[PDB]
Amino acid sequence: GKGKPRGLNSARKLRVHRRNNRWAENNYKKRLLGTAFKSSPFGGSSHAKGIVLEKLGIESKQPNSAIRKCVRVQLIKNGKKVTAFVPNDGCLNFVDENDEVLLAGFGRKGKAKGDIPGVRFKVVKVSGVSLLALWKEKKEKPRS
Amino acid sequence: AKVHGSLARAGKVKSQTPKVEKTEKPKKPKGRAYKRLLYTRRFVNV
Amino acid sequence: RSQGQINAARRQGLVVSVDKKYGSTNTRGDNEGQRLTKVDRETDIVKPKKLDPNVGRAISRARTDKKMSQKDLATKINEKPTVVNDYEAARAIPNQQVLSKLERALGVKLR
Amino acid sequence: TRSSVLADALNAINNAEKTGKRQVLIRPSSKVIIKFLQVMQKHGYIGEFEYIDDHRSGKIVVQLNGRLNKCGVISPRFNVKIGDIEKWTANLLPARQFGYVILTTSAGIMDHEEARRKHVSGKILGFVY
RNA sequence: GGGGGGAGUAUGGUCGCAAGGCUGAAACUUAAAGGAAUUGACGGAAGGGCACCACCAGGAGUGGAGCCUGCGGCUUAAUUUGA
RNA sequence: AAGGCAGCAGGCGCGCAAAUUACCCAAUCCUAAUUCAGGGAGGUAGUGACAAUAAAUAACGAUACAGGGCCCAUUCGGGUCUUGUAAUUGGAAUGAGUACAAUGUAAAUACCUUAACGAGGAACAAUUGGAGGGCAAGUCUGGUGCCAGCAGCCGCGGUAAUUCCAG
RNA sequence: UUUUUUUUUUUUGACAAAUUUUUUUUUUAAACUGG
Repeated sequence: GKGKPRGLNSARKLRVHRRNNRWAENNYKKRLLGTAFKSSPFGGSSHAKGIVLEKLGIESKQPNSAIRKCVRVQLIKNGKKVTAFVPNDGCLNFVDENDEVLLAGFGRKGKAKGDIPGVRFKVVKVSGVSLLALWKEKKEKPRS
Repeated sequence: AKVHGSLARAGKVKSQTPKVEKTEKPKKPKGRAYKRLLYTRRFVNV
Repeated sequence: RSQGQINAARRQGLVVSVDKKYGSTNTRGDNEGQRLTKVDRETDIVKPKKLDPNVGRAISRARTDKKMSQKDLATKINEKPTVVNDYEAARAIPNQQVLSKLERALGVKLR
Repeated sequence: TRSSVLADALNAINNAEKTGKRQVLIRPSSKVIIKFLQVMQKHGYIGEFEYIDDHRSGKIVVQLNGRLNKCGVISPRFNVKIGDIEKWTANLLPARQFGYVILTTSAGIMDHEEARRKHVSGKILGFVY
């Protein structure tokens, strides 16, 4: 019974059958296809630096009705263009075009977060200092 | 519309908050002495 | 109560009164928690700490006519500006925590 | 087809303890079933059993006395080193202080307890409690 | 077989003057999609009753006319306003 | 004509991403014709919140109001039982540091010792995230009004926001 | 003498977005002499 072989000389069948059914797993495939290297915008890295191209306003999806104040960024090491959310209020004033921001993942390991559609990234540092410091008036943005 | 978002009013609430300064208070004890304050203040029933 | 005996009575015994308090930790004190049972079991009407006869009239002027407004005064004691309004002349049931913050924020020593 | 006659015999016994019967009839019978029933008998898990002699393979009628919760077979007959026996008794016995795992050593078919004091090991057949 | 999509799509192979089968991804996107049952509500579903705020058989009409009386609209310094 | 730092130190570049162009053969050992010379092997120090261990930021005291329940009660009182708020004071102890010395060491630095200074809220002042649920902790106040924003997830915000910005 | 036995159907399209949320309180009836 039970649909799998059980004989003592049948380890090859069980081992090859486990191998074939491992591919249905989401993260086993990405570990063995190298999807992080080839397909992901960051090259399988926690962080990446970029260059700001434009300020964006993205409508929040239902049932929220705000404007999310994100930016469009082009990375240095890849040249790819990603959209990154700019956190709590006034920070879009602290970011401008061509500030060489630093980016991180947005929490959900390659997925969008909250009511923002199609943004997988956030800004951490702008002009090389912080956003927490600039928001809390602990540091000052360099004159550029 | 469905093309742009109005980026004009970023920071419109933090700018207009009627700010008030943190009042100076006596400092609280630190380290093992803070667990004294904590774990008597939660058990004052004599 | 407060360090008068709770260290002196702890001479190598370490357990007398180590039970847990009521357990709110931000909801206000139980200064009337005893009176709440008495008004519950007594099957008639009882008068709830009737009025503020002169602590209303005299202390409204000493607090507020000095510099301040009730909209300002209720903001530093963290109550709604109608709470101080009914502490002005009459029409309140005075509780201890509100009347204590009323005293320590503006100094006048009438309880 | 029939792959192991020991599994059929222990299924037959286990089904009749559940229903409330006091006897089974198993068919066919082998030396392995005879020895497995003899180990069950000496620990008091079953009563008397009689072997009917066909000329084919024989049948057994086994008298049941309650007090049996499960008799099961382990297929395949895994090889068990002498240090792996407490990994099996922990797995498929209800407590550490009754129940037996029947093995097949070169010293013969025997339960795990007196395989230990004989200091032998081998393949696993099953369990009773 | 291993959440729902993207998608039985793309690419390569194969079966090939055909439709098309077989094998078969990924990027990206998404907080549910789904199964079984419960209580309501609903049906241009059924069965059993009931009502002149339903009909049938009729009566008196109202809608047509003049007026006076509320409402809308328009006007107005305001034509106070609710429904 | 000359070259090969994936030796040591350093520079440029690359990047999310990584230290001083320092001192010495005194230890560990290696080589040589060799006890002696040599060794960026190696050791010492600098940078270093990669990780790991131990554990300062205070300890004893003295001093008071405001209630509430119940009891006895004249009504003026106690006489318990508990609730909160501090607020003014005193002598004691110590190292974080500044350092004679000695110790440490190839020579130093530092540690371990130790003369002399070194605590009263103004400092010798602990932060980082949170307070709807998961998940411990406010239905307190001011501002905003589906805006700003929060929110890993469910959700919050359209004029009484326990969820944003503040105290 | 199983014996009873209502035959039917023209047309009826649509209705924007968000929402309505409930927790288990008594820790309080605890006071007595030794002469």
